[PDB]
Amino acid sequence: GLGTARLQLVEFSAFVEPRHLFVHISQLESVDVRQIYDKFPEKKGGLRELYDRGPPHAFFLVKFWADLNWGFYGVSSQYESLEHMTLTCSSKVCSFGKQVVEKVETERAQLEDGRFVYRLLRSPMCEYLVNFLHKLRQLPERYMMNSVLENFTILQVVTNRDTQELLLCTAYVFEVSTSERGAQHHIYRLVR
Ligand SMILES: CCCCCCCCCCCCCC(=O)O
Repeated sequence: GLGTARLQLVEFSAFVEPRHLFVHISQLESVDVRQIYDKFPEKKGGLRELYDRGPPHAFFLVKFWADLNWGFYGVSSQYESLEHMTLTCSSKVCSFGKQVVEKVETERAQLEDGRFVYRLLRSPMCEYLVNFLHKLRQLPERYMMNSVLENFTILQVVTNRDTQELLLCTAYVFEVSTSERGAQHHIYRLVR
């Protein structure tokens, strides 16, 4: 699914524990990266610029329909591969196409059941987002939450620390769901 031969996403979740899950991927249609250029900055570490440098098959889009219907605020991600690597993981939160947060983290492979796992677990969600979410959930209507969320996106770049090569670049876009329907996601490939 979300993956190359070199690196695959296995789980991604953002949550609040008193455990509520805003989003959750547990583990394909195309989309033209040009469609979403204005949703991320034009600067260095910009989506157009990244996609230029390649490689094209490393770039994905997740659309999330999140659950704001509910503390410790955390982000748990887990990747896997067959090669032993050290990862640089860069998450950039963007608001109206401006980068407002960059979080840079590192994770060395751990051997388990004959593959290498990379566990970035219960990382504390930055306070920009915790505050943002507290506000967002005050809103009286879903359609108002989606309006606000049309201007909010996240870009995650995962690179081989030692070689500097891109392994994965994921663009995330957001709406809210009803609690009836629950959290949902749709993974796409980015093409050009
Ligand atoms: C609108 C619902 C958004 C909730 C999900 C959060 C998105 C994933 C977290 C991005 C990476 C963490 C960034 C950081 O807090 O430093």
